Amino acid sequence: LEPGHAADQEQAKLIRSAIEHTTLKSVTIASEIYYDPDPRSTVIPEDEEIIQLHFSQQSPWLLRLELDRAAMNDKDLTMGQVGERIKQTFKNDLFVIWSEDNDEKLIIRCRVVAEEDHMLKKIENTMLENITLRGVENIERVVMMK
Amino acid sequence: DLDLERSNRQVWLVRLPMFLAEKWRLGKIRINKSKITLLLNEPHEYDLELTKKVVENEYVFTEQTIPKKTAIVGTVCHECQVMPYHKIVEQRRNIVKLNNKERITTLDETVGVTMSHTGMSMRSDNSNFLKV
Amino acid sequence: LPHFSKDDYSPESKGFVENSYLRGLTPQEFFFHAMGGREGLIDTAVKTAETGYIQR
Amino acid sequence: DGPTMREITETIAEAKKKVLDVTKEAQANLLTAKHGMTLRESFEDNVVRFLNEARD
Amino acid sequence: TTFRFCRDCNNMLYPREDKENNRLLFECRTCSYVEEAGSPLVYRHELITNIGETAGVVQDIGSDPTLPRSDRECPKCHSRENVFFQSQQRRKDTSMVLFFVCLSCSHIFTSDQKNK
Amino acid sequence: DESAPITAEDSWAVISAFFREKGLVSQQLDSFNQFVDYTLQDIICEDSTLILEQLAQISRKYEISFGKIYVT
Amino acid sequence: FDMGGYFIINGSEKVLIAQERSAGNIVQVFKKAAPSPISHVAEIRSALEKGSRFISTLQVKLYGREGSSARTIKATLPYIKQDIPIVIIFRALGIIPDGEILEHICYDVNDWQMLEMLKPCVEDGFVIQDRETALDFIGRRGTALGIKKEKRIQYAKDILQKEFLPHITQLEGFESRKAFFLGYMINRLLLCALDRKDQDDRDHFGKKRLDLAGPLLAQLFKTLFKKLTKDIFRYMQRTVEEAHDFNMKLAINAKTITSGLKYALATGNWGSSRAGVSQVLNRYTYSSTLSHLRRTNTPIAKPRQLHNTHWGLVCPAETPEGQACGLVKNLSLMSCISVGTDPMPIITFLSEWGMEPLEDYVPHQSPDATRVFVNGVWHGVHRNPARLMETLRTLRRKGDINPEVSMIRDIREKELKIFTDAGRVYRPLFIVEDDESLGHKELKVRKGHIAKLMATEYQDDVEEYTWSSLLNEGLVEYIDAEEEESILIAMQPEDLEPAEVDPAKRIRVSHHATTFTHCEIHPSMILGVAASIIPFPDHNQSPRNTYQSAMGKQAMGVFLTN
Amino acid sequence: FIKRDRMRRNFLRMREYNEFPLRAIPKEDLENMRTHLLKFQSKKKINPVTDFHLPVRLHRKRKTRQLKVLDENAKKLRFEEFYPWVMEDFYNTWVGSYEAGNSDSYVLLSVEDDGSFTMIPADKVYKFTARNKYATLTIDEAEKRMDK
Ligand SMILES: [Zn+2]
Ligand SMILES: [Zn+2]
Repeated sequence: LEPGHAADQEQAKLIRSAIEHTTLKSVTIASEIYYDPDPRSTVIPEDEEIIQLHFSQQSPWLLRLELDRAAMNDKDLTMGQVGERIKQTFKNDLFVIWSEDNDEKLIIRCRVVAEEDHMLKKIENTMLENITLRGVENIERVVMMK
Repeated sequence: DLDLERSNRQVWLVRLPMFLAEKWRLGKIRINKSKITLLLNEPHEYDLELTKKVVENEYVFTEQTIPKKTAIVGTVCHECQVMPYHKIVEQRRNIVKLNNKERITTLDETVGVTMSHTGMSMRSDNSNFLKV
Repeated sequence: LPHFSKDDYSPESKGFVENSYLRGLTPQEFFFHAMGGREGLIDTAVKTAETGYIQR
Repeated sequence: DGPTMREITETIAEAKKKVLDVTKEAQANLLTAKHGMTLRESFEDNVVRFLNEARD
Repeated sequence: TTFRFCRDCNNMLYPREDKENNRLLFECRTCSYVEEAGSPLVYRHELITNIGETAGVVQDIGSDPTLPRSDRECPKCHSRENVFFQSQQRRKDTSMVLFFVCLSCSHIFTSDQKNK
Repeated sequence: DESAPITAEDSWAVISAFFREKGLVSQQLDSFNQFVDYTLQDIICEDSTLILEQLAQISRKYEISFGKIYVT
Repeated sequence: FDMGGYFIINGSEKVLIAQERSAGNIVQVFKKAAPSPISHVAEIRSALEKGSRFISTLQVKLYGREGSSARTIKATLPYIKQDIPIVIIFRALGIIPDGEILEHICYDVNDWQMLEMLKPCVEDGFVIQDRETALDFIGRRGTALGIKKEKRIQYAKDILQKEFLPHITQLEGFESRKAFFLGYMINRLLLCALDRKDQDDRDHFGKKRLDLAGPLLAQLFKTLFKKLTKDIFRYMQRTVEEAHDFNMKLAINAKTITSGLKYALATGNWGSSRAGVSQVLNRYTYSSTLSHLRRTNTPIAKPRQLHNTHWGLVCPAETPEGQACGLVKNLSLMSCISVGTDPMPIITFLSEWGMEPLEDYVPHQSPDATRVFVNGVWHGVHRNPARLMETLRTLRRKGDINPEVSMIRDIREKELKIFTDAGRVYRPLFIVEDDESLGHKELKVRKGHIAKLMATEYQDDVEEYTWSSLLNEGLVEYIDAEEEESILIAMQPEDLEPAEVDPAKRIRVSHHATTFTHCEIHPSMILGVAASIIPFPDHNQSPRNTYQSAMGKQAMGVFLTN
Repeated sequence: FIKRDRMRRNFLRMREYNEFPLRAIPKEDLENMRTHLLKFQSKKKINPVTDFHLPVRLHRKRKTRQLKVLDENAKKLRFEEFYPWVMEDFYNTWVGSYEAGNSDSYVLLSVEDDGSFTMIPADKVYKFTARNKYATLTIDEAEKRMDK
C-alpha cells in the first residue's frame, strides 16, 4: 500500500473491495422460474409488497432469484447497484425488479419483451456465470497481512 | 384362425420348491378363511401365501410369417407361492452344498510302458481314421 | 484403522504418538510411524532423482 | 526423573483437554473459520498446533 | 421440479402456455394429453445444496456396531441411548455438526446450538 | 476353569497351531495344487472339441475331443 | 528345513513372484480434472470367471462441466465407434417408456435432483422413441461390415445379448436384468455427481487381486492348449485335403506344451507383456529364502506410499530401497492368498429363503429391499437381510461355506457384496461374542479348547484337536481387506475386552468401544519375515527397521544341511 | 522378561375350512398343447381380451475341406424360433417377447366349475407389449433430424 495510508484496515478493505473478483452466482442462494402471464399483477402473495412499491407487452414468463444476505455483507453489495449492473448488461430487452435490503427475503424478478422457459434458462446461465459484480479478473481471497 | 375359448377361467400361478416341482414334472388344498394349506398324499402340508392379490394384465394361452393354431385359456386370478419334519428338508438343503469333482488320476505304472506307447512303438494302423 | 470408531476426531486416533521410544510404541502408532518412514524414503529418492537431472 | 515424567504427562494432558474443547466447539458449530480456510482446515491447524506445542 | 408423467405414454409433461385462457398447462408432445396446472412453479435450480447431509438413514441403523454410542438424552422420549453421526453430504464446506439418532423413537435431533 | 478367559501369552499357542498346519510358504503349494487338480481339467474340458468339415459330391465330418487328462 | 515352494529348470531354482492386478466386475467412478468435456467416468472391467479371458470394458460417460447446463449422459459400447446415450440403449433393451427408465435409474421418487439431471437424456430419448429404430440406430452407428440392414439389426441385437456385459450371462432374454444393472451404474454415476459419494479409491487393498502359479499357469496352459488344438486340426485338414494316411505321432505334438511351459518357467517372460516373474532363488541365508518366496511384486494415487489397508497384510517395514521402493511388498506372517471356490451353491441356497429374482423387482412395490451381490453380479434383492445374513454367517462359521469367501454388508450403501474369487489376501482373527453368561462380552475360544490343543501339541493319547477343529467350531475366522471395512478389531484380548499404573510402561487407549466383533491374534504378526528378526522394533525408528530388513537378506549363515 | 522355553516340563508335570382335491391332467392334453404365460406392459390395470375386441389374432411374424465351430441343442431350438408373435384385430397391437428366467418352477392351478383344481406345468412365459399406440416413426428422417 501507500506510505500515507499505512497501518489502516478500512482503506485496505476498500482496496480489497475494489479488486477482488465477485460474481452474481456468489450471492445466489437459489433461483426459480414462474408462469405469471399478467406483467404487472403477480400471483405470489408475498412479493405483492414488492409489486406495491417497485412499480409506482412483456413476456408471460417470470425469472426470480434469491440472494444470501450474508453474501451481501461479506461481499459488500447493494440490490440497487446489482440491478444497475444487469440493466446495463442486457440493456432494455429484460425488465428487472429487485427487493430492498430491508426485506428479510432478498428477491429479484425479471421478464422479457417457442416456450419462454428455455429462453429464461439461457439467461440464467448468463446471469450466474457471465456477470461480475465488482473487482478485476483472476483475483481471489485477498488476505490482510501485517 | 386364432379363437379365444373363454378367458373367463381363473388360474392361480404357483412358485413351488424344487424337489416337489421336479416330482410333479396328488394333494388336497384346504382353504382357511386368509390362510390356505395343502395336504399331499402319503405327505407334508404346505401354507400357500397370497403373493399378489391384484394380478391384472396377466393371462394364460396355449398353442396347438408362419401362423399357428392359437387358443386362449383363462385369466390369472391370484399370484401365489408355496411355503413349507422340516429338519430333514433343512438337512437336505445343507446337504446340497457338498458337490465335488473328481481329481486327476496319476498313472502308477513303470513309465517305460507308457513312454514306449508315446513315440515309436512298432505299432501302426489298428484304427480307421482319415485313411482315405 | 478398523480398531477405532467412526467419525473419530480425537488426536490419538488421528496420528498422535504420545508414547516415547524409551517405553515402546503401540501398534496403531508404529503403523503411522512406518508410513512416515516410507514417505521419507520415497521423498528422498525423488529429490535425488530430480537433483541429478537438475545437476546435469 | 519422576517429577519430569509427571510434568510431561500433565503437559500432554492439558493439550488433550484443549483438543477436546476445540473438538466440542467444532462439533457444536460455534467456531467460525478465518478468511482463506474452512472449518476443517482451521480445526486441524489448531489441533496440530496444540500437539506440536505440547511436544516442544 | 417434481413433474408428472403422461397417461399411457408415461412421457414427461412439458409445460405448455395457454394463450386462450392465459393459464399454464402440462402437455405430452407424443399424444394429445394435456392436463391443467396446479402451480405456477416450473423450474428450481437451488444452488447452495444443504440436503443429503442426513442421507442413508435406515430402520436398522441402531444395530450398526461400527457406529458410536452417546449418553445425551432425546428431546422427545428422553432416551439417553442413541447413535450419532455427522453429515452424509460429502463436500469441502460441510460443517461437522453431529446428528443424534435416538434408539427408541427413531428421531433425528442434531446438536447445533446456534440454529435448530 | 475350562471356561476362563485366555491371556495375551496364551495366544502364542494358537499361532503355533497355525504354522504347524499351513507352513511359511503354504500359499504357493495350495495354489499350485489346486491348479494341478482343477485347472488342468477345466482348461482341457473348456475347449477340447474340434471338428473337420469334409465336402464331397455326400457331406462328411470328423471330430476330435479331449477327455480326462492324466498327470504322472 | 527345506521349505520348497519353487521350481527347478536346467538345474536352476526358479521362483514365480506373486503378481498384482486390479479386480473386475465392479462399478467404479472417477473424476476428470482436465478441460475434457467429460466430468465423471463410470468404468467397469467386465469379464467371465473362467475361459476366454475377456478384456472388453464398459464406460458410462457424463458430459458437461459443473455449472453449465445440458449435461447429457453417453455410454460407449464395444465394437461401436461413437458413444451412444443411455436412454437409447434402454430403448434397444426393450424398455420404450421413459417413466420406467427413471424408475430403473433413480429408486427414490422423493428425490428431484437426479430426475432433474435426467431431463436432457429424456429429450434425446424423446428424439428416438422406438425400439426398432434404436436397434437400427446402433446398427447404423457402429460396425459397418453388416452392409445389409436386416442383418445389422439382428446383429446389433446379438451384440446386446452377447458382447454387451459379458458377465452375468450371454444368453438371449436377459435384457431386463442388464437394464436394471445399467440403471444401477447410472445411479452410481449421477449419485457420484451429486457430491453424495467420494471418488472410488483404487488403493484399497481389498479391490486388488494377486496371481500365483495357479492363474499364471492357467493363462499359459490355456493359450498353449488352444495352439495345440489349432495345430492338430491343421494336420487334420492337411491330411484330408492332401488325401493321405493319418498318424497320431504327427498330429499331436509335445514340444509345443513342453517348449511353452519350459520356456515360460525358464525365462522371465510369461509369453513383452510380463517380465521379471521368475527369479533365481536367493540362498544367502534362511530368512532370505523365507522373505524371498513370500515376496510379492507390483507392476509399474501414489502406489509407493504405505496405505492404511495394508494393516496385517503387507509388512510396513520390509521393503527394498532404490527405484523399486514400495513397489515390492512382503506378506505378513499370517497372511494368505485365496484360491477361489464355487458361487453356484450359494446362489442356489439364497433363492430357497425368498430371494426375489432381479427381473421381478419393482422399486415402487419394494423400496426398502436390500440388494444382493454375488461377485459383482446382481441376482436379486431380499426384504429381510437380517435373518438371511445371520443364517449365512452361522453357516459360514460351522465350516459349510469355505472360509476364504468374504462377505460384506454395507449398510449406508444398502448392499451386500459376496467375494469368492481367487487373489484376495486375508488373515485369521478371533471371534468376539457379546452374549455370555458373565454379563459382558467375551471371546468364543475358552481355556478348555486351549487345554485340548496343547494336549495334542505336546502329546505329539491324542485328541486330534488342531487348527481345523478350532475353525469348524466357530472360534477363528479369516478376514480380507474388504470385510475389514465392516468389523471392529481389538488389539490385546485381556486389555480391551474387560471393563475397568507404572510409569515405565507405554500409554494405551481406552475401552469405550463395546461392539468389538473381532480381536487381533497378536500385533507382532503384522510384520514380515525380515522384520521379525528385529529385537524390540517398537523402540526403534522405522527406517532402521527397513534397513535391517534389507540387510537380513544377505548375511552369512547356514541355509540348509545338504 | 525372558522367553519361557521349559514348557515341556511344565506341561508334562501338569497333564370355516373347505378341502378340495388336486389332480394331474393326463399327459395327452400336455402333448397336444403347450401352456405359455401372458404379461402385459401398458401400465393400464384392466386391459382384458374382451375389451381387446375381435377378431383376435396371435400369429408369429468353391471351398475345399474347411472348419466348423459347434453348438448345442435347446439353445439352437430357441435360436431358430426368433420370430415373435403378435395379437391384433383387423386397431390394437401386442407384441410379446421371451422371458426365459421366469421358467424355473411355475405350476398352474386352473379352477374348474367344482372346488377342485387342475395343475399344469408351465412351459414358457412371455411379456407382451402394447405396440404402436401413438403411430409415428421416420428412420432416415430421424437420422437427419438428430443432426441439428
Ligand atoms: Zn402421452
Ligand atoms: Zn428419541
